[PDB]
Amino acid sequence: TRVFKKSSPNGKLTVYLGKRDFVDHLDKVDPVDGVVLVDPDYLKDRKVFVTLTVAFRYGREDCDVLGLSFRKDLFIANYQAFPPTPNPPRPPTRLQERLLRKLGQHAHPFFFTIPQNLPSSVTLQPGPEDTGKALGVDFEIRAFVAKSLEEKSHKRNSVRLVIRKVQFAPEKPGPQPSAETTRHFLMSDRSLHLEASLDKELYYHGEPLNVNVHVTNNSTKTVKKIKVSVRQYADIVLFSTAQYKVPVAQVEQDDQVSPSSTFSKVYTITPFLANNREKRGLALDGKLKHEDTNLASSTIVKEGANKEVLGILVSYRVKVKLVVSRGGDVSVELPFVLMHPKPH
Amino acid sequence: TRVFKKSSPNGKLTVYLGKRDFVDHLDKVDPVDGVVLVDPDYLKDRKVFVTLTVAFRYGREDCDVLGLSFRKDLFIANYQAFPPTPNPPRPPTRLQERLLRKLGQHAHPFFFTIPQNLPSSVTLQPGPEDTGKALGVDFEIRAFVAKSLEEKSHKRNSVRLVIRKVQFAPEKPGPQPSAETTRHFLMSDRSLHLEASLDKELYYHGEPLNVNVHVTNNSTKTVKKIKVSVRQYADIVLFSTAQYKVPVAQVEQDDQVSPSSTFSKVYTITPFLANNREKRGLALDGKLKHEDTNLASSTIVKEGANKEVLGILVSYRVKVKLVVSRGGDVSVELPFVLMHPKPH
Amino acid sequence: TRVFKKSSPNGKLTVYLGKRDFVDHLDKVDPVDGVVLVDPDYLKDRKVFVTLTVAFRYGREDCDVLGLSFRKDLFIANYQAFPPTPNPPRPPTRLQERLLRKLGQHAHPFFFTIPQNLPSSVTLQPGPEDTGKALGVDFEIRAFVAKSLEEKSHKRNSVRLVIRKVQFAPEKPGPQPSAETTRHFLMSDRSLHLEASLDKELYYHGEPLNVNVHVTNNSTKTVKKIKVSVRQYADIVLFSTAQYKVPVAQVEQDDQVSPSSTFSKVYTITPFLANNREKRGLALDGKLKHEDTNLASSTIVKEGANKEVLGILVSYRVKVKLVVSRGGDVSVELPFVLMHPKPH
Amino acid sequence: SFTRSTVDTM
Amino acid sequence: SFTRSTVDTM
Amino acid sequence: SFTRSTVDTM
Repeated sequence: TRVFKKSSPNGKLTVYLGKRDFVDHLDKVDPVDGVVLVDPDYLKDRKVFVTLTVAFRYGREDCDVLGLSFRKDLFIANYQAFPPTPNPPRPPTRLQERLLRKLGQHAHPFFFTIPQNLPSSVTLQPGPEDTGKALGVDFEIRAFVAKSLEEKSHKRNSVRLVIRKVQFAPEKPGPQPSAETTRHFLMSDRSLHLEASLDKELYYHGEPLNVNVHVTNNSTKTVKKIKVSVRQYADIVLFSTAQYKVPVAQVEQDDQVSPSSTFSKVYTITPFLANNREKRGLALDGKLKHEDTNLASSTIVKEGANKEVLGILVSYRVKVKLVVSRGGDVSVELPFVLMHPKPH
Repeated sequence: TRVFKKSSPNGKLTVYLGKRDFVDHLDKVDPVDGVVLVDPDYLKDRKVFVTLTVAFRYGREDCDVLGLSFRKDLFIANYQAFPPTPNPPRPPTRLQERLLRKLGQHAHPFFFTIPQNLPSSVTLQPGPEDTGKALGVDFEIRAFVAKSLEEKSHKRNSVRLVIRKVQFAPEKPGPQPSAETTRHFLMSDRSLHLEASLDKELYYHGEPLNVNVHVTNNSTKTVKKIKVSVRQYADIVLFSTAQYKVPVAQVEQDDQVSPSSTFSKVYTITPFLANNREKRGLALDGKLKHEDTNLASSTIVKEGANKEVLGILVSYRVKVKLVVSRGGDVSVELPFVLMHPKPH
Repeated sequence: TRVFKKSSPNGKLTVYLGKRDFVDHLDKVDPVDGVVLVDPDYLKDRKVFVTLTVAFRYGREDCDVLGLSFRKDLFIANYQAFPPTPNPPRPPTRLQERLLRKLGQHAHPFFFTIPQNLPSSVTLQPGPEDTGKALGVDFEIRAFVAKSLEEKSHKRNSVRLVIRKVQFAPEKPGPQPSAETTRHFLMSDRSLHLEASLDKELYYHGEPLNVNVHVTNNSTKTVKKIKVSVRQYADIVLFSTAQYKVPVAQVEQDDQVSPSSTFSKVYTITPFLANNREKRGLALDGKLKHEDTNLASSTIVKEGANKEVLGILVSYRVKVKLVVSRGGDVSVELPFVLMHPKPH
Repeated sequence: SFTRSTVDTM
Repeated sequence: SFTRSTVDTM
Repeated sequence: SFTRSTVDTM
């Protein structure tokens, strides 16, 4: 029943939004619908428009003394709020009708559709060495009044508000993730067998990862140490292909694997943000203004492979490293997903 | 009067230019006209062409041991100097006719038109930490002789000269610039009224800015200090939107504004280059080779809003900051222009 | 002779290549031909494709913890290995027929053509301050099996191998390279004559450069010192024009040239990589994995001037500097080529 | 300033 | 792994 | 070298 609203600094132009967050069901997205409230006597000759834009923004917005974002406009949409447009698309919405009931004549609804080929709201962790905020893709709604679309923007006229787009976990479990690797010697037939498995393929933040690793060291070398870690992969694509990978959680056990022996164990690794408050380049979930959040939720690609290289893509993997004596170190990897469940 | 000229290092190819600077009247620009002087017996099989180009150049040209400019060619034009071309466009000019009288048969005139959607000649201030010159948009005329347009350039054949394009102040004054801002408390009805005004909207370099500020502090907090400054904004657009803003002049007064009191005063602020000889990122007017100049003149956009994002755009603003006790600091902003008047 | 081969990590998919290096004769290039060996029972529903790609790669590939290459795909080609394609282009090759004889039914040949407008395999020298490998253009052959071209790549399925493309010296000598420069005084008719010449225009690595320099100092100033050096020019063009020039060899002689005297001498300068193991930005010939090589061979452009700006272009020049007293220093430049001869 | 909720009525 | 040469036959 | 002015005549 409650309804958010934002107003112009002059107090004359006000916009109402019923929701702050939107979700996608891998086939459709919740439409962005709202109503702008304004008395036409203030303008009496201008026209009101509301614009949807998504940009690759860097830095902060509080008049920092530094070169600001490389403002790449990934996608921009415009709608004519005033003068009134025809009925589509397609009808007015229920909440817009209720708000028009609440206000009356000066209520003007608008409709928008979000294309399916858009990235998710993510924000990179700013570094203490740097200043202000950091780079990150964000959504933004902008409403303004002017006689022309190309008229100069005014602080008193234009109003800026920030919205978010997030995904939620599907209810269908996937195949069981497992991996194996057998490495022999240079000449002798003796080999080194290792197998890694996980309880599930989809987990939840704060839930420990019970990795099941089995080592069949039917060889002559002795494994000195064992290292288990999870790696975060962040694909950066604006006009070139890039990927910045940073370790997030590492666990080491002082276990010796004797030659011609089989050793299997289950280890616990937990990703958390407390220990990485200073690590630059970390990817985090989209924030409102500056509020803290958890780690960046693993966004899942749609069924269509297409391109979808229009922003930041994130994925997680787990690697286990065996410290074999006199070289011969062998490591195995396993991809997995980790992102929020569906609320009610 | 006098006529400038430049010659090839071999001394055989010489070009004559009647002007070194050109101006735009917001609707038309002075055409670039000149005559190339050369005896055809030297070439006897090649062809002579003269080219106009504008580039986003960085660094210096004296064989510095470093990666040179990111040579982006904003716009390039070519004309066939030899063999002779038809009469257009449209007739020969008066000065070209006089020079043809002076020289005779071996005088070949050329004509050029500068499109209206071009930036102004500006140059960023080089930093002492860096080496050589700095980035900056520049104009350049290039004349060379070759059998083909794509033939390899030769130092002896090609000749390079630098020209400048500058604007001048219109004689029509604009609206009076003024600003106001009223901020209340969180709960109490008491507010803070401040108003800023300037004598004019267009000034001249070296002329003091008599900012008129009035403060109506009918509140309970006490304003500790007052800060008045002018900010320089430089828009950098090559393929992404950027803006590097650096303060240029700051003045502070140790004045206390008592609660429930009205205080108005006029303060003097003067922008000058003497105190900022080391500040990197400062924008300066286009130089010939290395000569010093004043601050970058504020270039005014044409009546058409179009795009004009093909280089560097500069503007100036003034901000006054009030240091309010226990937070609640409020600052006011105001834009203004500052660039050279029209000579005779 | 022998035939190279590479196999998938699973050991089921194997590809055979008869050559590792290819050459261009300024009019045609040796076609890339090979045969893929695989039993269809392993896949039984998928399709096999082999792809040729050239990329501007930076850094290393051994899972380094840093942002990897700016993966710009200069040119990509794809061929349908399985299901079998028609006969072209145009017939099967001789070596492919021999390998099909050797293996039998499960041998599937493929054909490729390299366009003439491609750069040469070069690699920049990594810096000790940096980590891993450095930037460089490389060739790569990729074979994989999938139901669709856009299917997700698999480590077990896809196989990656590296090939090289190099040029060889033409047998036709060019014009004799020579240079001269005469500089007079500001007012007096006395001048300074200097002439530089080389034995040939094309040399071989490790062969000394016998530069012949003659100085006619019929002037009043005294030349303090003489400096002779060779400069390496590396053109970097991806979307902007760039050129990173670094000196490679320098020789200085403490010789004084008296006024009104003529002095001619021949000096020896030798470019070598031993003394520049730490100089960052040096260009080197394409390596296989990490093996050392000589300096970057000077690649010669084809007869057609076209554009060819799709990578790294390299050239060499020689400069001799005269240290003239009380200023007036004059230097001469001369271009030359230096790259490997044709083997047998 | 900031954002705020408000009444819906009916 | 690495590369390797092999037979040719005939 | 550098630039220079010259004669115009007539």
